[PDB]
Amino acid sequence: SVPKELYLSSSLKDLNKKTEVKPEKISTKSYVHSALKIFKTAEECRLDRDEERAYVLYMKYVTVYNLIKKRPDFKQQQDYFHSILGPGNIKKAVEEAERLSESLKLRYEEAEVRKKLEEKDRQEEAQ
Repeated sequence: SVPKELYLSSSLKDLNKKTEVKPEKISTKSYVHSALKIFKTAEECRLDRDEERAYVLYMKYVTVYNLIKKRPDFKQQQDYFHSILGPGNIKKAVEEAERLSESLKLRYEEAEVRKKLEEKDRQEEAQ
């Protein structure tokens, strides 16, 4: 009947900042906030034991950090931004990713050779 109450922004120009897909057109602080949400989720998945999703989330976080860290504003205010992030969560993100990737590497080979062993089982004579 009536449009939902404004909650999300104050201007059209502000809403547009959420429509960008190019890093060039995304503020350091946007990504930092996005990174937080990603990190929260990453943790929840690791504990749930979903290695694929957790891995991706940790990695994406790391990929974001490695993208933004080299910007002038981040450099000057890394104190500040590390506050917004979890200080030394970039550390845990890196370590969880290697932990996970080394797990995944093995499980993906496990699934491959099984798949290959599955077919062989089918592919026999039986007169």
